[PDB]
Amino acid sequence: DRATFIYIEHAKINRVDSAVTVAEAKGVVRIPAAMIGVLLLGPGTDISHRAVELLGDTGTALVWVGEQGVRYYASGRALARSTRFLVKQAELVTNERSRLRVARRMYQMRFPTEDVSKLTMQQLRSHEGARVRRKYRELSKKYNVPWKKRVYNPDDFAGGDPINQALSAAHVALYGLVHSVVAALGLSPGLGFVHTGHDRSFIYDVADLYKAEITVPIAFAVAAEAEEGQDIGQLARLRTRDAFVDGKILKRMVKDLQTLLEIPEEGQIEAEPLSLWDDKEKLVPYGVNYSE
Amino acid sequence: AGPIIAGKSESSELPRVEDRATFIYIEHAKINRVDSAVTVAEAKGVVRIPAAMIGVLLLGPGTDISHRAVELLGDTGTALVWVGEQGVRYYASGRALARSTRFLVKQAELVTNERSRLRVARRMYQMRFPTEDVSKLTMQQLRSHEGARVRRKYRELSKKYNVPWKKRVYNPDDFAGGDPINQALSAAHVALYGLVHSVVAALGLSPGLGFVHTGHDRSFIYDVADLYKAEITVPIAFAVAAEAEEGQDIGQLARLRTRDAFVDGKILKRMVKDLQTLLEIPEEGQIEAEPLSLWDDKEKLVPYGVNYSE
Amino acid sequence: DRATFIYIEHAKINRVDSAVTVAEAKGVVRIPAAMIGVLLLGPGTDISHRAVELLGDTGTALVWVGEQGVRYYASGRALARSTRFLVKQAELVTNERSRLRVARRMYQMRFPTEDVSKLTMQQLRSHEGARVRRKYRELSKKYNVPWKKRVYNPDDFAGGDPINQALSAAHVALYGLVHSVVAALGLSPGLGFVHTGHDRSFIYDVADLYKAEITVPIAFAVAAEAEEGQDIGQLARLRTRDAFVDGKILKRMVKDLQTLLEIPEEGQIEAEPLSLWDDKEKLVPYGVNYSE
Amino acid sequence: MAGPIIAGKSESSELPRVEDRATFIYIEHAKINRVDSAVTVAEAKGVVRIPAAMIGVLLLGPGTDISHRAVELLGDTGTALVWVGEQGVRYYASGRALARSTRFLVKQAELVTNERSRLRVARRMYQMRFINQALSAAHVALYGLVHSVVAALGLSPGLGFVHTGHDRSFIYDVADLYKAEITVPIAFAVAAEAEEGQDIGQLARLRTRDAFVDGKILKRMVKDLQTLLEI
Amino acid sequence: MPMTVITLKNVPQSLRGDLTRWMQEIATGVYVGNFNSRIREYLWRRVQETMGAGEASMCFAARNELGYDFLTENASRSVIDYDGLPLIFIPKE
Amino acid sequence: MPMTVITLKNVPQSLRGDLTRWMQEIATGVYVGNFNSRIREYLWRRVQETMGAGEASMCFAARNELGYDFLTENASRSVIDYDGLPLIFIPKE
Amino acid sequence: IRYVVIDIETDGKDAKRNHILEIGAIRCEDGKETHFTALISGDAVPPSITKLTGITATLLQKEGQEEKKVLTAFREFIGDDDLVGYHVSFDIEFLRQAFKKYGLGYLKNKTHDLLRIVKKEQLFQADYKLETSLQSYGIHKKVPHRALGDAELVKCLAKKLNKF
DNA sequence: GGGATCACCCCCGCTCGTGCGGGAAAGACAGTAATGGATTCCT
DNA sequence: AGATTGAGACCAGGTCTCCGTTTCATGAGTCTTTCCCGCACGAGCGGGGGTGATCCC
DNA sequence: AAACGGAGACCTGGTCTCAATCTGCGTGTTC
DNA sequence: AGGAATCCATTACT
Repeated sequence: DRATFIYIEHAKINRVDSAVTVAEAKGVVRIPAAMIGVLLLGPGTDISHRAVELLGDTGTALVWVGEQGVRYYASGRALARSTRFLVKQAELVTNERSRLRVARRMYQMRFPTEDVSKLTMQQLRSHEGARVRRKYRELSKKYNVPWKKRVYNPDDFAGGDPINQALSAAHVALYGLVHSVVAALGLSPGLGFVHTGHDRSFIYDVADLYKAEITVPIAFAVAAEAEEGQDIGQLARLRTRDAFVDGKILKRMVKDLQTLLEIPEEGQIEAEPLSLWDDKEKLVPYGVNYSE
Repeated sequence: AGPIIAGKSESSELPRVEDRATFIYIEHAKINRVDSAVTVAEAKGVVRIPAAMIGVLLLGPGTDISHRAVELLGDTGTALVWVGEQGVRYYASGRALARSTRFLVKQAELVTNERSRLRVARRMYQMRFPTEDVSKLTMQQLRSHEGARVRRKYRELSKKYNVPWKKRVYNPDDFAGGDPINQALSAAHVALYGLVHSVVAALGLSPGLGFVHTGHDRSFIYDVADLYKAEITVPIAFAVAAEAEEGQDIGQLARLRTRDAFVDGKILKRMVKDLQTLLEIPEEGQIEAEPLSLWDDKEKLVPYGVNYSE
Repeated sequence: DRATFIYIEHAKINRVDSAVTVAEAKGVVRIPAAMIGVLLLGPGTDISHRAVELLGDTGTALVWVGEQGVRYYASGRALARSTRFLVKQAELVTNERSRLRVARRMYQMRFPTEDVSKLTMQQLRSHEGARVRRKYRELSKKYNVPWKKRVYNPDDFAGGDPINQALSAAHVALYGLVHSVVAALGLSPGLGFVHTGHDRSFIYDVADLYKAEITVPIAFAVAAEAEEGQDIGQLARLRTRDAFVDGKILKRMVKDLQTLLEIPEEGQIEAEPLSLWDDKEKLVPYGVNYSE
Repeated sequence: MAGPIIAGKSESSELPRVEDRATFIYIEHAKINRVDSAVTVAEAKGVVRIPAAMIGVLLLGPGTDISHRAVELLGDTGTALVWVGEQGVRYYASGRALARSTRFLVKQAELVTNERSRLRVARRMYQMRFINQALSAAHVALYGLVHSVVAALGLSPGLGFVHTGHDRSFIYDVADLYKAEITVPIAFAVAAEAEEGQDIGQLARLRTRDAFVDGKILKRMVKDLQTLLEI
Repeated sequence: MPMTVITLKNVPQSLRGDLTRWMQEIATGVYVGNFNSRIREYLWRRVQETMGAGEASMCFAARNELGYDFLTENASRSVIDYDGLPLIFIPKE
Repeated sequence: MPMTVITLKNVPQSLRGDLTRWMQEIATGVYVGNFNSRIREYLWRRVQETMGAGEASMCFAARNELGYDFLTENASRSVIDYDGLPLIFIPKE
Repeated sequence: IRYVVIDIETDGKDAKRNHILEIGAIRCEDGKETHFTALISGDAVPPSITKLTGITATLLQKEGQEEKKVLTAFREFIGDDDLVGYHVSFDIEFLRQAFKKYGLGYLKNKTHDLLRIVKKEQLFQADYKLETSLQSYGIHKKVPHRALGDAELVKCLAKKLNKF
């Protein structure tokens, strides 16, 4: 049960006879269509109709994403046309017995040192609010960046202190990757467990498990070395791209989702961040030809 | 409001789903976003499509679209549907245009309750045939009876128009057929699919959570597409096939006759209203100045952007 | 009793104190408006609101025409706000017996020799058609003009023998000045006597008093000398323009219409044109002064 | 193949109906000219290209000058010209016509010569019957539009019913039929709702313009004459 | 009243002023107007012949489900239907 | 549904291609479409904050006997109010 | 460089209230002769065109053919190069709108018109005529109003004009 | 009572119908012109 | 690789004065009658939206 | 005198090609 | 007797 989350950039993609061929900048790749389960289409990538017809038959998930999935724009069908995860998700969100169960499960994942499952969620936001405030302060101490209180404005991105702009900019980079995987695997973005009422309610909830681990420290780190005038909005995006280059965060969350949904171990389908050129020796056993 | 940047706009600027056109067809051409304009690179020249007045932008065989081109279409909520031979091959869509999600939450809570599922399944079939009483039977024979009515309707229409029917029922999942009746009906139906594909994304309805049909990621479309396929596209499709002559691109002729039915049928006003009836959404002028909120079983929904530690 | 029909061409008009100021390049004119009854304006002339005001309050007549009346363009209030002529013109058309008498006088004005009292409208229409057919025929060979037929094309007049446009141009030429005079005199062209049911019904019943005398002799004249590759219509128009400059024809319409409307000789108002550069000697006693 | 009639001028068919065109325009201190087959009103700051077709009557006030060819060009549209001055209107102008059927005129002739016919119209006249610069501006706007519609359909301004004996007698009979109805309440409102430093000429004509379009008085012009003439 | 608009360029100045009797001129060779459908062809028929050399096009209220329909003559911006839908075609040189 | 007309002189090319997603281009720098009162005004907010040093004007149906009201910002052809009737003012030399 | 000279004539002007009467065309390229013409049957002819050219129901039934097949053949042989003719833009507008009724497809050709280029060399008055332009370029032959005669007439006009 | 379910207008956009005021198109209205047959003259 | 910004060169076309040239583009010896075409008008109506009753909690 | 039309006059806003730089437009524990 | 000029009869055209 392996899912291939192949990412492609600067490429024109079509088919020759029965396999997807990729005409990128520095060569041509001929990966078989069977392997492609989930495709990550980066910026400046072109798609041919015949390839779509070939990939439409295999149930491949097509998602238009930013550079290394930094930002999500549009999505196609789910992976292998499956919908089991979406159905289980719907059942869990509808009943409070399961609504609490997952809510504690995420909240516990944000408190590895404390088990607060038995305490009512009213103070959980208070307990969580202290944790992020603690995380904000200690991160500020490490990088010596002044921090008083996170203030922002959706209508006023440029104004305010850079750190809030940098922190806000890095967060949006995080939503893109996690929103890509949920659409490819078949999660409904609207059905949010903790957040509710917005089409991204799940996205802010699922990314909440990675607020305190990746996006916040990177934003503090890049803002510390950044000076006045530099467009931290793109600077934060580029470094968050670097943290996504390895794809370890891709594997981490793809296992957490069905873990959050109480999917049995047999149903734990794993996504492997296969790359056309970062896994040269890994694709050639399957019988793929490369052109330069 | 915020600054306006070339290529992006909010939902307030965009007109509602009921004030938009049907669809475009493209054949043997390339799609690109040049000078922040969605464009079609055909054999002879180019054309700029006002995507805001586009429900869905169909894609025939031999068409190409770049990543940046999809982004422009995704901002305005236009679905992308690839319809080649053998019917549609793949689907694509962007963000939900509407910021509320109350339509989506009702769909999830209704589908779990079989009693709610059964009543909606009876409500959905009532619109198909109001002359019948179906408040008793269960799912297993809805497919038989809805299917029987569909098979019988196809047979009578075929005999009337005098077009022979092979008895193969339109199956979007791997459609088969090359005779002139085939692509006449197949191209007609996928036109209905495109408008339905966008509106479920436009109103924020999960495409894979359907009642009558389950087991694939586009189930909900199939359940609600059937609400008008036997009432709109099938009568039109067979009419085209009967009047079809040798050596003519019937796909074009069939595609045109759809829109005349679409406009006269008042489908957008009817179809959007029907989704309300199926979902039984109460009528109320919701401001929803606060779209997102935090779930609170004890106390309704608490807002966001507040540190609850102190 | 005395009416002055002044025609100014190629000049502007204002006042200084109480008299109009012609702004021709040749000099400066200060004709008082007390003696002015009707003021004809040719192409390429200007008239100010401040100059017009005295024209209205002194009961003059402002009439825009072509070159000395070849075509009519617009008119204004008639003489001295006097409707003593249209009112009598009104009661004649409504009464058939009056219409018989007026129509009969129209024919006897064209042909005093023939008896007309026993005739009716159809008789007058038929006899006139017989007469003009004779007049067309006899005069055609007098000018050595091969006249195949009189065919007038209201849409495409260009295609045809040179006489047709020439005759049409000659015909429409007279229609202009007669319309301007009758508008200045104060009779609407709607009330026809023989012709009816048209805007110019009264014109087509009045212009016939001079069609056989002015239009046809000049129409064939230009047609006789007409050469290949020329706008016969323009040449005919030029010749009709020269004929109109003499005011002897103009003195007829003012006299004939007054007789035609059964106006007593005591109430008849004779008129004559007053040229700016040709009637200086006689306008000097009237208070007209000239500056160069 | 082309099948084209001669162009460069306009047949009354190409002109919109007397109802479709607007009510009136007001012009001051301008030199009217005809450039590139277009009527233009020239002010010191700049020029404006009036759409003569979509306007009924084009008023002209003190200190304005009009070229000959402009009057010719306006006559093609048939829009009426009215020279408005201080203390009431001063002098009128008109084209030739816009309708070629003299039925209303012929009927107008019948109703004016017969004395008993005049009494019928005069009695029919009565049924729908029941600061100086401000009231004057309302009158001339009323006078101009009613003159244009009368001249558009070929009706004779000379032949009035009550106001008689002058060349514009009919206009003084049809215009005052609506004077006490629309203009008077509007004129009173201008005096009550007035302020120093505001352009009375601009403001008064602006409100009277709204009253005319709101009250559909232009709609009533054709119909009231048609029913009064039994046409 | 339904709205119609006519554009012009590279046409004799007489036409560029003639339409101003009917239609206002926002900018160089563009016009707007509210005429009855009967008046539309009469203006266009004049434009059909008074045009001379140049380029012109017209938009107007239409019963197509977009709301407008396109008329172009000898224009680099050819109008081509897309299943009963007006679109601008720009052929490449 | 009131008609909308858009013209553009010396405007950045990004807006020229971006606004095609709402209107069709009958002529270069000239755009037209059929929106309501709400949508059209928001499209003004787009052009007003991206034209910069440029020229743009619009017309839309209104409650005037001429049938439309003029809208203009930073354009050579200004608009002058003639007793409520919107007519094109063109400055001269 | 390939062009098609198309000449057609209707029973009027309105899109929905009038119908195509005769269709004939010739491709004017490389000087090879493939002269084609067609006719449409009908039962009602307006008086004006009747007096101008002469068309009767008997003629249409004895010679004219079905609308759909004639239009199909036209679309078949006009799918390669542009459509050119005198005052051809107005005719192509109506003809393409007619393809909408019968669903021929998407006509893709440049709407360029020969008459507009002819008007340029004078730009004197606001009205021009066929026999005015033909005599200006030494085309003495008048209008036969038929498909092939007008086709060769416009062929000679294109050879003489050559503004393209 | 409130929400939920089943029905109340109004009325206004929408559709359609006549229909009216306009086409255009013929068909009337008289004496001559022109053609041909009867009359008369001529071979 | 697909897309945007900019600098660069281009230039057809809008605009100008000057110069020449027109004063305009062309019917109605007869109206009457019966036609045709129209978009005009009202008014019929659907159709829900809003409003108003019962129906369900 | 006005106005058109042409032949000049030179105007510039748009189209196009060319590197160069970019992958993108950013609230959800902000009060 | 026959044609031909004339006249009348007549249709026909303006």
